[PDB]
Amino acid sequence: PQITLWKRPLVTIKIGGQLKEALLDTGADDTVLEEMNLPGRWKPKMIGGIGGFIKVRQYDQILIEICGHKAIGTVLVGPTPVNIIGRNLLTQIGCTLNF
Amino acid sequence: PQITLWKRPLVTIKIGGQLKEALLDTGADDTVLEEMNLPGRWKPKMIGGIGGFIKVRQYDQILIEICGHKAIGTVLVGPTPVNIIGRNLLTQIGCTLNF
Amino acid sequence: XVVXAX
Ligand SMILES: O=C(O)CCc1c[nH]c2ccccc12
Repeated sequence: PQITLWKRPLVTIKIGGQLKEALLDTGADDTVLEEMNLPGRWKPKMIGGIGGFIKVRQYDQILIEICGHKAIGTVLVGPTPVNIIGRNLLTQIGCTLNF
Repeated sequence: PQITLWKRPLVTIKIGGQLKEALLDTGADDTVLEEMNLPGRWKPKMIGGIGGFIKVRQYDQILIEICGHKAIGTVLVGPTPVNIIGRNLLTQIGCTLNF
Repeated sequence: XVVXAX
């Protein structure tokens, strides 16, 4: 797709039989979700943003489908106000910024 | 141009006659820049993100050049760790996500 | 409004 930015670039994602939605986020190094369904044990990670720094839960090798495109990579679970797909996964689906 | 996302999408901008660099962020509703002086009257605004809220000064109808592309709109100024161009100005340069 | 992650 070619997605304009007049609204939030929210897309359908699927992880483990669960349909969610997340924001295609070029300003995020990482993919951060508020919750994942029963994802098991995780690694502690610190990330930062405009307001400060937060503790997140790192899960590696997650099978995720983004707007129909299959990707494998790291998903963080953390107190993000919106579910975000970061560059770690955006590159995997061949996503670019164009103007 | 076409910008891949293997690294942060930082680009050259020009604002208040000064060359700066800023992160093209599809996950930012608004444009937030580091401390600088801008013309006109500002209003107090708060913006959210990862790590909490920050206090910014809102300047309206500001001219910004993003990779030589002219855009007029709202620029927030405050204690951001990185200059961020949000959707409010990305739309003004016809920036799209493509995959 | 949010402005998303270092
Ligand atoms: O005094 C200043 O320099 C700006 C104060 C300021 C900006 N955004 C704000 C939001 C709420 C309260 C105060 C502010």
